[PDB]
Amino acid sequence: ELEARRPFPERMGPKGNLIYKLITTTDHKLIGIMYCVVCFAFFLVGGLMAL
Amino acid sequence: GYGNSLEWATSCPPPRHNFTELPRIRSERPAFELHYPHMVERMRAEAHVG
Amino acid sequence: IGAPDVAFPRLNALSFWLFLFGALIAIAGFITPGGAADFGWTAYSPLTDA
Amino acid sequence: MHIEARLFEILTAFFALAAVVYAVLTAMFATGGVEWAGTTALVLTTGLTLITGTFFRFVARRLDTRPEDYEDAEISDGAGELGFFAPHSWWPILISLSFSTAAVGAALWLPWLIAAGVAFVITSVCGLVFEYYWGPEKH
Amino acid sequence: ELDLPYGSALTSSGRISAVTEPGELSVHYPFPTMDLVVLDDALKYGSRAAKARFAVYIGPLGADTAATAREILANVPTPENAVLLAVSPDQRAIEVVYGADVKGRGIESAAPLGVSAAAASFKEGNLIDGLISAVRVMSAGVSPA
Amino acid sequence: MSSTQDRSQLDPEVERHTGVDVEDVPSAEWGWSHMPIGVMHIGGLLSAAFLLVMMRGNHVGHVEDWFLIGFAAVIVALVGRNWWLRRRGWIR
Amino acid sequence: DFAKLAAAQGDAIDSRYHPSAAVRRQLNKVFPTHWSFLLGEIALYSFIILLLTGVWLTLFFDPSMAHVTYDGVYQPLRGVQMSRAYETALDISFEVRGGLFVRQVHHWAALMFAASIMVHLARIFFTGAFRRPREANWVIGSLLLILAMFEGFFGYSLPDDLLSGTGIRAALSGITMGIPVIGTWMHWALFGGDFPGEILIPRLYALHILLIPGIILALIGAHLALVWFQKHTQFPGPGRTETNVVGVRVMPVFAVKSGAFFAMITGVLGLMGGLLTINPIWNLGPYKPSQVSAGSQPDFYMMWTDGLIRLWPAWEFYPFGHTIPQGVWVAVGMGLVFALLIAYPFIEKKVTGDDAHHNLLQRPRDVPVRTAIGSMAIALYLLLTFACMNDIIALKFHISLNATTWIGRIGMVVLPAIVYFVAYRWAISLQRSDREVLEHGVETGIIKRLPHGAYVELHQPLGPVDEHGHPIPLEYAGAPLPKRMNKLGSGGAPGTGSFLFPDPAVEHEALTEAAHASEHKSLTALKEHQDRIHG
Amino acid sequence: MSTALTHGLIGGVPLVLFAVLALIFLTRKGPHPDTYKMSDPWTHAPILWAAEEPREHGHGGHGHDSHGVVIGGGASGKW
Amino acid sequence: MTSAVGTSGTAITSRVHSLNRPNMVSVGTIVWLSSELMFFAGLFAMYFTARAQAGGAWPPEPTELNLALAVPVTLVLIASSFTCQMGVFAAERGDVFGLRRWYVITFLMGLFFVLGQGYEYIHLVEHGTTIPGSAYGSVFYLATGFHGLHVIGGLVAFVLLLARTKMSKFTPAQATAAIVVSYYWHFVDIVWIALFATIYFVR
Ligand SMILES: CC(C)=CCC/C(C)=C/CC/C(C)=C/CC/C(C)=C/CC/C(C)=C/CC/C(C)=C/CC/C(C)=C/CC/C(C)=C/CC/C(C)=C/CC1=C(C)C(=O)c2ccccc2C1=O
Ligand SMILES: CC(C)=CCC/C(C)=C\CC/C(C)=C/CC/C(C)=C/CC/C(C)=C/CC/C(C)=C/CC/C(C)=C/CC/C(C)=C/CC/C(C)=C\CC1=C(C)C(=O)c2ccccc2C1=O
Ligand SMILES: CCCCCCCCCCCCCCCC(=O)O[C@H](COC(=O)CCCCCCC[C@@H](C)CCCCCCCCC)COP(=O)(O)O[C@H]1[C@H](O)[C@H](O)[C@H](O)[C@@H](O)[C@@H]1O
Ligand SMILES: CCCCCCCC/C=C\CCCCCCCC(=O)OC[C@H](COP(=O)(O)OCCN)OC(=O)CCCCCCCCCCCCCCC
Ligand code: HEM
Repeated sequence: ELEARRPFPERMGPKGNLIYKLITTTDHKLIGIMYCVVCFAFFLVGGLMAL
Repeated sequence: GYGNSLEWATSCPPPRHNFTELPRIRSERPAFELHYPHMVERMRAEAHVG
Repeated sequence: IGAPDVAFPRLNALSFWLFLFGALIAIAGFITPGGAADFGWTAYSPLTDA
Repeated sequence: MHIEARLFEILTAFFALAAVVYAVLTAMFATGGVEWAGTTALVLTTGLTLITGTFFRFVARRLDTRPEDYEDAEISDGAGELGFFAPHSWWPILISLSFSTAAVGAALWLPWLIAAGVAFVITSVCGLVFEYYWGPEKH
Repeated sequence: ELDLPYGSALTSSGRISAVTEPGELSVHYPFPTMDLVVLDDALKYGSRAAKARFAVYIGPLGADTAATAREILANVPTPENAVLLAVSPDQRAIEVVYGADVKGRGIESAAPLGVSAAAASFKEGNLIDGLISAVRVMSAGVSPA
Repeated sequence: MSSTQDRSQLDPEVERHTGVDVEDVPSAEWGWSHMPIGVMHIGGLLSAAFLLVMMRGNHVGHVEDWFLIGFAAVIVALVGRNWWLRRRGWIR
Repeated sequence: DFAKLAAAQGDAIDSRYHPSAAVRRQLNKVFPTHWSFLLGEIALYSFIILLLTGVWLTLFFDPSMAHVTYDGVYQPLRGVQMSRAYETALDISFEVRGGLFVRQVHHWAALMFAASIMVHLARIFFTGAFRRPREANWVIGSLLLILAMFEGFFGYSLPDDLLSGTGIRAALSGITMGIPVIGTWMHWALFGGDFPGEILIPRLYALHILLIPGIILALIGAHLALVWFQKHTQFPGPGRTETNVVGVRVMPVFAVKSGAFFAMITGVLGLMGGLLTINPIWNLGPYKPSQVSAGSQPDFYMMWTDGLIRLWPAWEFYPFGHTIPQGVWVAVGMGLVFALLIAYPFIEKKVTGDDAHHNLLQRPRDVPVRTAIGSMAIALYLLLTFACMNDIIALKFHISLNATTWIGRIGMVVLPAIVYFVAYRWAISLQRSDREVLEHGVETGIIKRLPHGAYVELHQPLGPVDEHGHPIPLEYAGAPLPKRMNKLGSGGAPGTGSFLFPDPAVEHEALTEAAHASEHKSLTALKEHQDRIHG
Repeated sequence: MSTALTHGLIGGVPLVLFAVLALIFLTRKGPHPDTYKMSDPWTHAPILWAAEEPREHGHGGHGHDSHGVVIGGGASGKW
Repeated sequence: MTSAVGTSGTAITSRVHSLNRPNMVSVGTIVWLSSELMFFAGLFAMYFTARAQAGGAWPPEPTELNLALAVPVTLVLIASSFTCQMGVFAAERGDVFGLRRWYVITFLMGLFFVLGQGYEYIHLVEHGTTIPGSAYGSVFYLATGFHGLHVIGGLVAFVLLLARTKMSKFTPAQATAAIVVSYYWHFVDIVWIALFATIYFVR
């Protein structure tokens, strides 16, 4: 009558599971996350210019 | 809570292919109807009052 | 919208990489000795010609 | 696809009106007659939306009311075989890299690099298109 | 049958689509995130050597503590090779249970050691630290099948 | 369906019982999969030291030295972060 | 009567000698049919082309520094003092029919020889074709690569030229003469005196037509004999074990395809010799110490040494009344590079501990640390190679020359680390992809489940399927997995008529049924052999 | 105007504002429940935690069946 | 692997059942072609601005259009569009080889159009007019040569689709691919009709 869950969710994940996804990513969700991270990196790069 | 737009009808990390289910889509708030069935009548009653 | 994926999911992957690499080669103007583009974002005609 | 077609029909109506009024008010009441840039751009964005809306209307008349278009459509109604959505593929990044090579070759006027980039673009587009059609190796 | 007090609905399939009010959380565990992470690290890879599913049950295990421990172990996904450490502070009780596949791998010898570590830490006043210490000791004791 | 499963018995010979595990590197038994972390830490530290040492040279320039400083600093920061996290058990 | 003549000649051969058993062994020898195993054959064929063109070139080349005024046919260099080597190279280019083509295809064959040696080295290193057995084969192959590098170095330096003579002055003279204890002595022994000594080109000609090519031929013979009698290793597969070679026999298939590959490789080399201009020595005036160009690069195989020279940060030491120039740094760097390359298999075995007799290759993904190290080394080599080209890179791609130099300097410690980390994680993620394919089947198009709106990719299991939908996961066997139903029996039977018109339905059905039967027969034969071996 | 003053202002006002806002916000009780004290009664619902450590046949639920609890020992303690 | 978990005879199939639903590939192609229309709109704007700013004699004295070579090429492009539509009909049927024949002759006629455009380019360059030579020359070359690049892209698409049909069995997926390639070719010939009417007749 009770569920066996983890004390905390997996923090990061096993070595070598994302690098190949990014190259071969075809899930819109992962691509959207790649957009957000990469786009935000350009925000910092472009924002540094304003400073 | 009280979310809508059908993206909240799935696990917070969405399953690959976004869904294991789909609720009855009736209005612009499928997830609100899914989570609060009692409001379904209310959302229609007060809709036009504005 | 309740869909599992975008219409052309290899295409949207190409769109991201075109964005990333297209963006980088624009930033690449800085590493050149002259620098990036002098003309403003608008890049008006006479100031932009060779 | 009635609403999908009607959206583009409305856009076509508005853009045609804008193109016509711009052309008239620029042929007369402008310093040098018709602008010939805004006029052409407005005419051909009217053409853009007109092509899209005409195709959507053709499809709407060709197809019976889909569950998606049908209000009061149950999930089971649309439940069935969705088509082939491409799984993981590393050809998009190669296409982007090839087009970036061609683009830098165009920027830095290097005809050799432009040719190499175009060859790589052809190769990578061929790879992407043939990805799910390259039959098993026949030895 | 009744779903959560508010906002949780049974869906077309078995899964229950639940909601939480915007300001509040879902896990509601009464432990620091870092200590929960440390315990998860233990259970996850400090037990990989044991190759036996290590489980922790902080809930109250009343009546016959041994038997309630037996059935909460049964509730573990793979009780065949599993080691469940149950702590009830409402009863100040520890109970460790093991699967049949977890036999003769040093588990039985490690049982008193793990329970002693847990008890020492608890009397010091650290439930989570005691759980981690017990998990570490038991994992060190247990040998892979 | 037109594919046959593969049976492989490669000769094995460290026994992999210490170091990396299949859960972390699925093909741990199939080849060299573990580089000691000390090796990578010392390599990063020596790379940073080499970058800093290249500042001493016959160049009147200064942006070169600043680039060396920045790259050495980020290398040392990464090495320190990794070492600290592993010391504490991959925390924070 | 060709059949009668062949039978009579066979009887004569088997009477004079008795080669029946040995010849049958050679013909029946089985060679794996993997494409990556033709990479060494590329180098072998390029070497053969090099020999054939080099004989022709030696028939016309005159090695000497004896000064001469051209008085030839090439007008832009007339009355200019030049060495006999340069004069006869110009004569080959202009006043000998097909001489320009022969020398161009020779140089292109040299470039392909180096490139294919490099690619073959990559293949063997990444697939682990050197451990326990074949480690000596790797060692002699490393010696062969070094010899090829220096052979090309002496080759493109053979026609005394402005570019190549400048390269000689840099490397052979400066590096040799900077070496602390014996540097000047080695320089004088090699050059018969000061740098422009009147024996350098004759000595290099000897070294390049007879001495070094003789050693290369001997080492290639040893290499091929070792590969022949230490049966070629193979990738893990259905019927492939550590105690068998699955492939095709020498006579019917392997021999014909190897000969055809040789034909195609020499065709590529000839096409490049025709269409692509290589080393226009006529453009590159005769060597004069006072003259120089801006390019000043060696061939791509020595480009990494030149890039090391460029990038290394001008560190010189001055002991008591002595100098230790920066040339010694690059010399020691090259020594370390070659020592590590030659001694890697022994280094790898000392580190890991594996001395087991390995006959089954391992996919580069299956060995993350070694593929990571190889990627790191290739990244460093590419960094050095482009550092040597920083001059033209800066010129064409508008980047300041100092910026390119310092990009190389910083990268040669940053880029190797980045590539190591990326390659390690990439290999592990390829392993993870293989495991996910094993445990879930191949991916396909999405389907919406009937009762509810669940979306499922509708995978296809690669093994026995459990009573319910999910399959029994398979165990990784060191062999590639099909990640596209494309490559399985799915949508692969187009009308077998022609490109423009169909064929009769009876013929098409016969052909496709026969092909399907052949595929079934091959797969069943592999399956039964695998079962017999492992049971 | 007062080059040093302007530099100090642009470098400090952001820092002062950041410090003030951090004192205001980062020093507020978070939504994470406070650590459970041993003295206090255990009010939270039962918490069973599992490692997810080993491989479990196939991910598919069906076919697992219920072989049995198959107990393999015991232990006890009272702090 | 009993038979297959995905009961499909093609590893790749139509992205949605097109009988009851819109063809996603066709929809995307139509939208992208509508965008390429705006690209050519920018080119047309350039040309029309140059025309407006010309001082009466829009084609300068050195330049002289060759209708003798411009009418055959546009007629050949119209014929190519007709043959492409015939190939589309073949693809709608299961006629793999009929589609291949129609698309091969379409590719040949498109290549003939490209070669004719190149010949007219060579003749024009010889007779003075050049991209740097004059504003008319430059706008004309930009417009018509970007269209020629689009035609070359269509030729590449044709050969690539034909290779795909060779390598895999004909299915609704390949039929739709042929349909969208034909949509691109029809768009190319339509923009060519516009460019011809503008450059040559309207001037
Ligand atoms: C030692 C060292 C590496 C110093 C750093 C200098 C350097 C190489 C910088 C990069 C060069 C580039 C890519 C310049 C373009 C501007 C730039 C930096 C843009 C941003 C780069 C970036 C991350 C872009 C994102 C997408 C991406 C990966 C784009 C890459 C684009 C390119 C140029 C790809 C090809 C790489 C390439 C060929 C670089 C030049 C290297 C060489 C040695 C070319 C040799 C070569 C030359 C030089 C000829 O002139 C020539 C003339 C006629 C026929 C043949 C050739 C020929 O083969
Ligand atoms: C203006 C001017 C002078 C122009 C000319 C340029 C010039 C100077 C020279 C080039 C001119 C020439 C002569 C070019 C052609 C070179 C040549 C001999 C090409 C042969 C290819 C050809 C014509 C094939 C025809 C198609 C056909 C029927 C092929 C099957 C029958 C044939 C020819 C089989 C040949 C088999 C073959 C390549 C034997 C090579 C012998 C050698 C050296 C090694 C054999 C060998 C091989 C090949 C391995 O791969 C191997 C792998 C692992 C372990 C051991 C071995 C091993 O021992
Ligand atoms: C199996 C072998 C296959 C090989 C096929 C061979 C291809 C043949 C190419 C075309 C014929 C060559 C004619 C020889 C006459 C000739 O040399 O060709 C020049 C052109 O040259 C250029 O620009 C480049 C033009 C672009 C097209 C050719 C590019 C081919 C490359 C891509 C093939 C090699 C592979 C390289 C891959 C690299 C990519 C890496 C990713 C043309 O004159 P021009 O243009 O005026 O030369 C200027 C001087 O005058 C002036 O001083 C000087 O300043 C310059 O401006 C010079 O250009
Ligand atoms: C472009 C890149 C540069 C070119 C790269 C090519 C050069 C070769 C590459 C890498 C060499 C370094 C490898 C890493 C060495 C590992 C060190 C260690 O800590 O030892 C652990 C091992 C595992 O033992 P285990 O029972 O599995 O226990 C698991 C414990 N966690 O022990 C041992 O057997 C071995 C101990 C001694 C090893 C000595 C190896 C080097 C010999 C001198 C050759 C020069 C090296 C040049 C380095 C660049
Ligand atoms: C073994 C590998 C060999 C390599 C990598 C190699 C490489 C080269 C290269 C790159 C050149 C420059 C050609 C030019 O600049 O036009 C050259 C020249 C030459 N090679 Fe070799 N070669 C090899 C073997 C041989 C052999 C076996 C011979 C004689 C049979 C030979 C004879 C010559 C001659 C005479 C020249 C001078 C041609 C000239 O000055 O244009 N080479 N070599």
